Amino acid sequence: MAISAEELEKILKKSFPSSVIKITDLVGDQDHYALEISDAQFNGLSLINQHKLVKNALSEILNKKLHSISIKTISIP
Repeated sequence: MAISAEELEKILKKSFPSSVIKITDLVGDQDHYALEISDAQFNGLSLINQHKLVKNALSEILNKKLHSISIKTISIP
């Protein structure tokens, strides 16, 4: 609950450990965290699959609570 943004990556590591997780502030006012994942596993997937995967990687282990945030997809680091 309200866990640090630096821990948000620890969760994405469950399925994407090598992946590069980074958070960025867009408004710096409300609970709006800009997630940035980079790896060679999100190649070929769709904007829906990439956005869903990140949610599934935490929907199985339930590492972090269920919230809504921006999830940017990056390939070929």
